[PDB]
Parts: sequence; C-alpha cells; structure tokens
Amino acid sequence: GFNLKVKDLNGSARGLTQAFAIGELKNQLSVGALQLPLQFTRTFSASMTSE
Amino acid sequence: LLWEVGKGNIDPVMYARLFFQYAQAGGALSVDELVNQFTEYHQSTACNPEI
Repeated sequence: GFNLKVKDLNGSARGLTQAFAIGELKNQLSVGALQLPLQFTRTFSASMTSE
Repeated sequence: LLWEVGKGNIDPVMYARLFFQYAQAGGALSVDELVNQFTEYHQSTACNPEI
C-alpha cells in the first residue's frame, strides 16, 4: 500500500526501481540502442504455498 | 546479365553477382568484409531506430 508519486520512485521508494534492479544509482532509464524484441512468454513459475 | 534493379526483392544471386563484379572489381574483394561492415551497417540500422 505504498502510495507513490509518479515521476519518482528513485526517491519515492527510492531503491524500489528498475534502476535498483540494476543497482543503478539514479542515472539512466533511457532509450534506445539497440532494441530487440523478445517476449519469451512463458515462464516457469510456481504456485501458492509451501507450508 | 542485365540486371536492372527496379523491384529488389531478395534473389541473391544477381546481387552477388554484382558483388562479384565488385569483388572482381577490386572495389570489393574482401567483399565479405564489406558484408561485415555492412553487418555492422545493418547493425547500426539496428542501433538507430529511434532515428
């Protein structure tokens, strides 16, 4: 329920970011070299519960 | 052959043949290389989409 202001996460939940996902301090998040379509569209994932 | 280009659409051969004409021409030889260059060229195409 973290309420957050668009045009910031890099502060707003600072490190809850794609940037963060790099680590990436608060640089980039940009465009656009190369570009490259993939949509691997499946995952392997699980399900609820393990208790 | 003649090979008028008017509606280019794959079919290498011709092209290749031109390539050879170049290849032969010594204005291509490492024609191959050129394709690399080209690959890169292409690639750069890949790289400038935004452009």
